[PDB]
Amino acid sequence: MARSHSYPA
Amino acid sequence: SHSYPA
Amino acid sequence: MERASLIQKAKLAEQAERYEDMAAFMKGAVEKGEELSCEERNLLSVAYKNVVGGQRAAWRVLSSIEQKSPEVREYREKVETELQGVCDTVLGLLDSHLIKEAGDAESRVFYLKMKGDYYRYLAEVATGDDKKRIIDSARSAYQEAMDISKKEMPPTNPIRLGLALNFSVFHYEIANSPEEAISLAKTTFDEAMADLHTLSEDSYKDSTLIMQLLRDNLTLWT
Amino acid sequence: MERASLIQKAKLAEQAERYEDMAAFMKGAVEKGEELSCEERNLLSVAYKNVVGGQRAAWRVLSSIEQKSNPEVREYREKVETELQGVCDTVLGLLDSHLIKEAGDAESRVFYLKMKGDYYRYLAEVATGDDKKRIIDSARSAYQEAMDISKKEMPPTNPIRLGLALNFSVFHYEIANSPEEAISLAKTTFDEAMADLHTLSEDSYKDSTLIMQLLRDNLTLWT
Ligand SMILES: [Ca+2]
Repeated sequence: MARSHSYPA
Repeated sequence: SHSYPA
Repeated sequence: MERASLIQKAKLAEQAERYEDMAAFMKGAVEKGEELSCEERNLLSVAYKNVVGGQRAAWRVLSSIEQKSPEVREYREKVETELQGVCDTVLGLLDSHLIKEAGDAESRVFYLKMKGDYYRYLAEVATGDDKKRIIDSARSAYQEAMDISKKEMPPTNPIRLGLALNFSVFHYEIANSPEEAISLAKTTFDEAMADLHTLSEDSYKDSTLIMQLLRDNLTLWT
Repeated sequence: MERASLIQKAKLAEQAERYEDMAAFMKGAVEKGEELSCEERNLLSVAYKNVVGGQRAAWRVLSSIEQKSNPEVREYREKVETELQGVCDTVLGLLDSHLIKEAGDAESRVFYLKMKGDYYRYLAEVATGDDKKRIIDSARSAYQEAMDISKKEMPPTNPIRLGLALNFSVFHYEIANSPEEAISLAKTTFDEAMADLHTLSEDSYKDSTLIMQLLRDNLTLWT
């Protein structure tokens, strides 16, 4: 788990 | 222009 | 100073990549009492996202150094405390000036999502019980934003997608439910694709980028 | 707190990319009264350099936006200036009331005088009228003194001597408005480095080679 993406970034 | 350190 | 100039200085701040200054200006513009336009709204999340992003990154770097075999802890706590200061500031700004202080469904979802994100960040650094409380206040904000988006917005509206994206991150990284995160991310993606046709060049670029983020997460999660 | 832990926190801060915190940690270390080691001096410069690098880049954005001449924009740029000057000022106090001369070896002496020249240079960039002139002078005198010592204590390839020469040449071109002098210094600094490199082992070859490149790039861009 390498940190998921969120929005805005 | 380039300087050091950058 | 005047709201008009406060807004102007934020734009300048973002130009010079001085997010801390940018977030302060926006805060001054908010306390002026008047609602923010779509453009203004984005200035607000961009400023605070950048400020808090730096701290979250600092925190993660430190906490990992702490776990990987006195100073580390003391410094992690300083960073943590500074990060909680910003989140409380953003949350206070939302609770007494932005949330449901308007009418539009988009503005309402936007603010409630923002509340979910900052509680989520507070949750990343909290421990037992305090964490449970924070986690639950994060979810109710996301869920309320979600309820409004599913009744007021089409499956491709970028705000709704941004909300669903972040709510899935919440399930996976915070609520410890990988199952739920994956299905929501997948379900959000499909219903999004199934409508991509004639999504108008309006919010095209935005929803398109979030749809890709959803995929990246699905891949990383599986 | 203990000096050793201040240094450790500066290293943690650097990894966390919190340069402002780092700078403040090294400042505490410097105030302990003990000389800085080579690694410690680099920590100190990395810190403040990154802090100031950000203000400068910001000032340069707000300036072009303002177009040097042709409200809000003016007020904000001035605030970024004040800040830049604040950082420069605490760095200069650190050097003048602690680090300069309290050192022995040539290396450190040249390193701090160079640093002193470097920050007066940053103050110059945002200065106008006669203020700039006075600033340019004190920057020149610090760089010169550093130059006088490097030419007398170190070989043409010492990375620190090269760095000083590099920055001093940049000063001549971008600040002192003396291109020719800026070019000759760079040329000479570079050549003298060559006719001596045939004996410079990788024990430091890499270092000089890196700086030598920056000298030719500037030489190329100034022509
Ligand atoms: Ca208020």
